[PDB]
Amino acid sequence: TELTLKPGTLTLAQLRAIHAAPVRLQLDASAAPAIDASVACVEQIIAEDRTAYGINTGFGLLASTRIASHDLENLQRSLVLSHAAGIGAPLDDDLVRLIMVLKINSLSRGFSGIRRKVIDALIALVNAEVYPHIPLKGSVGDLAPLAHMSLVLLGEGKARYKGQWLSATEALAVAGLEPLTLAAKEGLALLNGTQASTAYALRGLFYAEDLYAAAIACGGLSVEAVLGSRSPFDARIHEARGQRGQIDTAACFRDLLGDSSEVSLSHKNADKVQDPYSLRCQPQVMGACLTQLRQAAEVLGIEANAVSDNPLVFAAEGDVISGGNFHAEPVAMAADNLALAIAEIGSLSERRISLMMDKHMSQLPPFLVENGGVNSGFMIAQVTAAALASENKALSHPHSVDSLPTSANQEDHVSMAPAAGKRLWEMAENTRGVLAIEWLGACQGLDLRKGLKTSAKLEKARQALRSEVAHYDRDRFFAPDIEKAVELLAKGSLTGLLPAGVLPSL
Amino acid sequence: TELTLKPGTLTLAQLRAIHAAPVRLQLDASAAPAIDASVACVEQIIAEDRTAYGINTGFGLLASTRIASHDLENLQRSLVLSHAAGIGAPLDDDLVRLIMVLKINSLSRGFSGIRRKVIDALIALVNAEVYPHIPLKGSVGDLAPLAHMSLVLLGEGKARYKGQWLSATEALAVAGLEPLTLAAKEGLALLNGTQASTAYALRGLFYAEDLYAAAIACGGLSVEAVLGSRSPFDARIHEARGQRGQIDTAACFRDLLGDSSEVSLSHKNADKVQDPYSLRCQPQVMGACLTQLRQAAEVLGIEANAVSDNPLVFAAEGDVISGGNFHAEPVAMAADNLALAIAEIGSLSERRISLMMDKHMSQLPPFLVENGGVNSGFMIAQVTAAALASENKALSHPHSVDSLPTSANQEDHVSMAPAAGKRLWEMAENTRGVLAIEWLGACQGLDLRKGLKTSAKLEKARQALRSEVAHYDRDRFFAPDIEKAVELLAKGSLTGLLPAGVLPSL
Amino acid sequence: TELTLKPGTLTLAQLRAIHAAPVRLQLDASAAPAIDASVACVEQIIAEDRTAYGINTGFGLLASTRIASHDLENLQRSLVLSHAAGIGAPLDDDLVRLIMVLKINSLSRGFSGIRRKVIDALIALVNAEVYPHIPLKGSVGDLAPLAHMSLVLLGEGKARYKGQWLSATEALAVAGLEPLTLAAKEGLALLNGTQASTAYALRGLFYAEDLYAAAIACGGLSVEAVLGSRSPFDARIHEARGQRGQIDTAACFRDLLGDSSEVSLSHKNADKVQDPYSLRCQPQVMGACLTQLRQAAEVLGIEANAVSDNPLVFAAEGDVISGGNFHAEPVAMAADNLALAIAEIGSLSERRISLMMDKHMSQLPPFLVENGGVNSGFMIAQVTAAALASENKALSHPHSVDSLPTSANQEDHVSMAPAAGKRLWEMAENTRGVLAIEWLGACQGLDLRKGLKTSAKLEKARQALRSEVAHYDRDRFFAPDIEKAVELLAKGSLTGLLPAGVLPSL
Amino acid sequence: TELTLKPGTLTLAQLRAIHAAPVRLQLDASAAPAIDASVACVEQIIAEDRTAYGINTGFGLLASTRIASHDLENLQRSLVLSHAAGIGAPLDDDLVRLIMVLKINSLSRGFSGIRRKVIDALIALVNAEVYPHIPLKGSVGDLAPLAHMSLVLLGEGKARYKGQWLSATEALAVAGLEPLTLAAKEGLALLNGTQASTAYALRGLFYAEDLYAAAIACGGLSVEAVLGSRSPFDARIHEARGQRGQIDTAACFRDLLGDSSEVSLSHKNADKVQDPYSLRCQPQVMGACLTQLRQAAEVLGIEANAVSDNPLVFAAEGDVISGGNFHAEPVAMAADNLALAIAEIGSLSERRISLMMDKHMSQLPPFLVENGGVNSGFMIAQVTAAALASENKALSHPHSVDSLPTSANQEDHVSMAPAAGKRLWEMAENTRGVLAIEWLGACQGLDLRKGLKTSAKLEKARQALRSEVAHYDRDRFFAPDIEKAVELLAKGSLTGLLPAGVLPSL
Repeated sequence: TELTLKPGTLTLAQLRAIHAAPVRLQLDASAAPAIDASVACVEQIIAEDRTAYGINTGFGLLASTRIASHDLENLQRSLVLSHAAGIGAPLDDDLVRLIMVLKINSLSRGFSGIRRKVIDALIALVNAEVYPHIPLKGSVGDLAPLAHMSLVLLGEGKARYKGQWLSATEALAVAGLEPLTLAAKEGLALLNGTQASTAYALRGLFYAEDLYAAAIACGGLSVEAVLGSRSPFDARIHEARGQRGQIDTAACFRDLLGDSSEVSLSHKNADKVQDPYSLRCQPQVMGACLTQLRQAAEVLGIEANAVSDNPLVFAAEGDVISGGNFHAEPVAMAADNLALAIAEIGSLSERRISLMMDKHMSQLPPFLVENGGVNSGFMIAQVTAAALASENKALSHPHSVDSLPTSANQEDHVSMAPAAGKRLWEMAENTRGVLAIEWLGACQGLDLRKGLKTSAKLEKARQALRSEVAHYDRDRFFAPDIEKAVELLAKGSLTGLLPAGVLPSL
Repeated sequence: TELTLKPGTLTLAQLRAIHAAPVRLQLDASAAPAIDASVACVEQIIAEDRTAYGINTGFGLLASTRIASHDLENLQRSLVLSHAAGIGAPLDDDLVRLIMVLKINSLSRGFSGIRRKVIDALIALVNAEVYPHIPLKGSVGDLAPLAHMSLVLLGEGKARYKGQWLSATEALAVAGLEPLTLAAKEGLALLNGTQASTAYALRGLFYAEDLYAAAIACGGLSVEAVLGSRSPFDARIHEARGQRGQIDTAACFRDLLGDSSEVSLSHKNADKVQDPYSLRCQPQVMGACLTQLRQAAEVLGIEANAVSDNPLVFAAEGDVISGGNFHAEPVAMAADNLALAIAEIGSLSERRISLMMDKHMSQLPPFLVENGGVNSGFMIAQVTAAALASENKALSHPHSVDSLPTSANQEDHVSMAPAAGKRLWEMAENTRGVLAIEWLGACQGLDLRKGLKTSAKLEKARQALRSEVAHYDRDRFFAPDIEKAVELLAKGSLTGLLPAGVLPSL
Repeated sequence: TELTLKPGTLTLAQLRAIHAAPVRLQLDASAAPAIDASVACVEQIIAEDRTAYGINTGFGLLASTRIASHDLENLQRSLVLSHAAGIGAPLDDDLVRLIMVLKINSLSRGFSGIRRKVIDALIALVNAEVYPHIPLKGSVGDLAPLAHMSLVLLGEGKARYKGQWLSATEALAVAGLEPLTLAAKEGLALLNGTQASTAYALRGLFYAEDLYAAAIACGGLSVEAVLGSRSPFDARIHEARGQRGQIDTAACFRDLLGDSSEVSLSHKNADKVQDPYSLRCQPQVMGACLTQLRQAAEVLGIEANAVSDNPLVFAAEGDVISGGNFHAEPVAMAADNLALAIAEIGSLSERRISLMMDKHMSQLPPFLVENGGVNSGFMIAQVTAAALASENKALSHPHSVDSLPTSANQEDHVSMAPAAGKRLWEMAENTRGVLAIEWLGACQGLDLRKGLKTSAKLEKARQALRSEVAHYDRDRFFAPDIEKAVELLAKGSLTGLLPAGVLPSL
Repeated sequence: TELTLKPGTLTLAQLRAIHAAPVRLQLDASAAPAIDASVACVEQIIAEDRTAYGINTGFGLLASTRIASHDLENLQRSLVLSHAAGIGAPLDDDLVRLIMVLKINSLSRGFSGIRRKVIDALIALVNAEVYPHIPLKGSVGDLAPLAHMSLVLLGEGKARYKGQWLSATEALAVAGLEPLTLAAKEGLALLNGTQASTAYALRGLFYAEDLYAAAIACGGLSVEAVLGSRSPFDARIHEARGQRGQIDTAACFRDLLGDSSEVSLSHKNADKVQDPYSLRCQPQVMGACLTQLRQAAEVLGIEANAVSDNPLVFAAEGDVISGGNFHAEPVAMAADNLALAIAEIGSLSERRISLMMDKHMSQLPPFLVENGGVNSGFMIAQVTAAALASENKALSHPHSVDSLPTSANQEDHVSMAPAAGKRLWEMAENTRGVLAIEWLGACQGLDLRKGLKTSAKLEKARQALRSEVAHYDRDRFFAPDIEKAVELLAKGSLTGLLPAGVLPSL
């Protein structure tokens, strides 16, 4: 890995890679002109004794007053310290890296007036695997989170290295840096932004994609377990509807299931009964989810590359303009859009689990266990799946419709983006456990169809679980199988089965 | 108006026209081949004594049993009668027409196996302005609504004509029809569909567009009232973010405000203070809303043209396949997506109203009235605006995450689309009243800037309200001005000001 | 009816009577002392040239300035006119009466400083059946609603009489009144209050009680239809839990079902299978609902008698104190508490309906119809019941957790009580339709148990529906039976069956 | 501590003690009769070869079949193992103890048929401070949680001791136990119950009480900081309303503030301006919260002592009856009721924080810092408070209105109680941080009133924070003060100030 960054061109695949593992990045040569021209425009401003809100002024009373250079540098440090008023648990290192890399990418577009050196410090922190402490709560949509992150560049706050908390000065030394002093506009350029919000929603995107991919394999498996039909996936149906999310989704089911399989060939007349909607309506429901997560990816993919601070410096014209790109509204809706998709992927999955337990519909023993008079089988695991799916209805309440006036009514409408994306992580754990249980149930039920095989990709799916979780013979401690199946899903065991070019970042 | 329908090609503008006023439609010649081939494929099935679920069978126990022709026609009538189990208030005629026209358009794509004659009956009901009674509630996403609608073709139920309820037989006679008898597959082809759901969400789309257009004019007016800046609308800002909803939105503000105006020219140094986010962040917030309503339009625009019944007939291959296009999931999410946009358009608008009341920020007398020691001015109208905006937070809870298993667990996952789109109408009345109050306040405040004028399009906006509502001199009954401003907005007084090609159906 | 009001002593039964039908009221003799002493304390204040916020001052700038008497009367009229800035549909006359009677009751406690004459005008409007126009929306918790109501006392606004809108002057003449002029403190005493909020929540209470009573009869009927057990209602179970709502609820089931019935006696060994939770858990679920509606009644019963305006006059000490009894917080929570109860009464009822449709559990034909291969029976009516129950989940989102700062941040936290209670009316229509459908289904299913009878009170329940809705023989238009059953429930057909002293206002 | 338990008599104070710290308990002598009579009734059943669902039968097919004794013991073990299908993070030891003690208390009422020995094993696990591993998720309202807990009695699963995970056999050895074998009915008696649900809601109760008590001190402090009035707390106001929550609340403010203080005495004419509702309406809002948490305590206080398993054994009559006390509905509503109270305590607190930042209302420097042109003071800490308060609106969506049919539709309506109470913990952290920030702000602002003191109890409140957090002189890292104030609140620093007999468990 050696990313050579052309600022404002990060793709969603690049973003998923960054979220997933360490990165080694360097600024492309072409980003230097604009970055340094932005600094020179700020320096010409101060050189000429001109005033510019957000560049060489103070705030509140002194908003149009040209604070002396002598203490315009101490203002930079006061902003960072006073703004780091975040609260709650620390962000994990992967999320701290994604935020750092997004701040670098926005600042490197050269519209923010910050020295190249300061951007290089964030890059060296990234390259050394030195991750500032960022608390989870605080932003209303990302001063607090970005200030905490910036504290390390001043030699304050603290940082994580090889899983341990180092002092900012040792942490900086790990990266081969020494405490920095900030210049005019650099405080606002590091503190104003939508990176924390975007990173949180991007994590939500990534999980929703992982869960989509897993649902198509789990769903394909359950279709087979209960001797369901392939007819509902026919392209002609989906083409007649015209929904693109749905067309692609059915195409995924077809790829994974194939025209037929040993199991399916074994049901002479498959047509005899209609499949219930948890199976038959998979392309329509999972299709709606696909569209939702695609609509959200497009907004989040652009946000990742956005110049989100304020005021902005347009050095080509000499203008410094105060706007509002820090308002993370589109990110908050993108996140509330993903909540719907994660919740519904989970709901459809719980209903497939419930059908598999029902002997009037499954064509399988009650609760998937032989000798059900004395064993309970999957009975309580289904209960667990219902618990998790239900939690997601309340969790899907939108955060994007709430706002409270802050900063004495000057900040009178805010996004609440951060709370929007963070709640997706928990929604994704909820749907992750539902899918885990479905995976186990479909595998158990196919197993009961003694000796028969499903398609080539679904068999790989059965084999990945069977490598860790044995067929359920008689009652035993059930927890540990669920745990093991959840962990497998979280590692991307089923992601690879989905065909290419379907999900935004894959 | 004489729409010559090429089935499956209705544009969103065509849909808005249909929702808005009466229509005169006829099938284009090119739609006859497929429509009649679909019937002939059904007739060949019955001719050859072959069985086909949903064509010549019964249900439940007889699902694979070839019910005798002799009573396969009485099954059509039993479906319609037993399925019309809707409840609540009657749909207004505009919505009944939109549903009728969508059913015609889907059936006319020729994949549903229904006689051309039956489609022509719906067209003659449309052309005569004869609107079946459809109750509001019942569908979980649209058997009930579509059955009630179809009752009139059998000479049952009732219909509205020139605002009066006529019996189905007189109503049919108004259209020059006589009670019809339905053939194999026609019951399911009229009853299975997503038209009620799509029509409800389309009404929601249309209102959200009307409110977007009104917010840009109201917002432009409030910017002027409080001597706000034009700087936040600069294209360079919005281009640096890259959000398309936001770019277009700022472009709309620029078009309406212009480079400057008499009022704005009168504030020598405008820059002195920063504008609060309710004004300055308008492109970012209203931009996020624009994207949301665009994402929703794309799904709803395709749904309008979708073949949504079941089973589907593919006469080119001779196949009749059972799928699930009746599952209105994508429509339910599209509607929950619009709820966010309507709510946030209202929230941003209430905050602009609150700023206008605040003498520390407005640069206008307290509560916009001269001699505020004895008059209360707009003080309680703001209260009313807060009431309405707040109602929208709860109203935006998603319906798309809920489902209940129906029909003995065969219909084990449903959309809840109908409840999703219907709640948007009330959300839109809530935001409509907020905007009305803002419009009044911005006009009142500009009025207090004695003799000065805003831009050419905003002045047209002031003049439309001033044609109905006088400047507020001293306290008087406040209700009636709000009423009059709401009605003006509902008639599209401000829609025309927005530039071309911005909103999906405009 | 001739209520002789002892102010602040209205019982919940008295409140239900007032909501239900016209009233003829008069002030008891004992309420004159305090009412007139309150006026005399205000008059002594003005007599002595003393200042008192809310009595003889102005507002805003003049808050501590003793506005001249000469125009302290014109201030009363300006408050009413400017405060009537309500919006939306008119309240129906029953709700207008409940509000009027609550305003009378609070003012008549003699702490508000308003003339006896003015209170008598509201009483004469009540006695003549002259109901001011009050718009639905506006209050954030009740200036707008109470101002609109008070407009008629000044000879402004409009009023309903014998179902027609009369001008305020004719309306006043119907009551034998002539336009009034208001004195110091009377504007605030009529406009400040929590009556609109309390009346709306009280309507919600009353409906939730009506639905509770109907659910116990419907539930008893469904127990019988599917040959369920009486064992779950045993007192010993409920006593061992200790929940009072649950004890009383089971006691209601026992009263209605009896020890046994002909139907139940016909199942030799009833014990063979366990009853599903929709039946067996009725005392626990309906019990939780009973407690919720009891907790809410206690807060609302006290609110009805509360002195809710501001400032308050304590004539015994000579003090006039500014407080905040107008904040309707407890009413907003009481209403969000009732939402839970109405929603869950509906949910449990939809699940009983779903069991009755399921031939594996009902011990009744599929979808309750004989010859189900060609008839659909209750299949779509269940669908309708699911629609309505689902709408209630979103509807139960609390309004009491939202607030927006109004009146330039002086009114910085409000209740949102009005939106809280109003949404209960729609929730109650939703659960009312669910119960209607259950009632029909239980009756249809018992009917299929040829010749057998249920207990004496449940048979009365079957007979009330059978007086309007015939047994379902073969498919027919289903709508009209639902309509007829809903109307019967709304008229209190089943209320009388419940035993005495169970529900708060009954 | 040596609790001598009289089963079914635990008070809410006793419950708070148990949640807070280790316990040493023993069964009172009087609980032996009923506990052993319950066992003897089960033993007589089996002795006589009689059948009894839930005592000596199997399930599913064998529900009325008298499974042989020889393997009716292996059925006990299969239930525990197969039922422990919980997921997510481990409960902390305090919550594991509260659940264990509630299971002991319900079983010890002697209606569940379980041997005394088995109850004594749970007591010895409690006395040794040996806490079974219980996963957080799984129950829909508490098989999973209670099974995981019971695994340790069989020598399976795992347990925590002195903060370390021990194997069940070592853990049992720590308590002086050896793996147990379960008898007829003991599996259901340990697994069926509402203890997990009740314990989770009780934790929520306890936190809401702690936050109530802290809000009254924080609120009293903020009243003083901004030179607010004591008039709104006058008893006469609250008595005239009649709301008990509100009366008690105002009585708490009076106790803490006193008739006056040095600070308050320093504002000659206090009356000059009205206090905003965040202060003046404290008794009405905090009063509504008090009532809510009292309504919830009463249901939860009874649930703690409830016999919640199934079937129940009534040895006095010889009857074993199947009911539904395991349905945790009342607990789910009690928890959704507490969500409203925690959210609104937070909202009112954020609005007091916002007033303190506003120089037009505070009578304190902008953002509570001297020399605000170059320092930001509390500006971003307020932002953090808004973030947390907003998160609570969505979090307050009710879980009690959701349900999904489990166990093949026999468990067709469930509570969702567990998700209801668990979300309160996070709501409480949100409001805990809001209050922390208010505490800091009120203290900072009082500090700016150079040399002056507030009342005797509020000064203790200032002194507890000042022992850990210094006055804010100039900008510095803000995070750490918030952290330190939150921790102080969580330790009950302010709880002791509230007067006696106000909150249910205090």
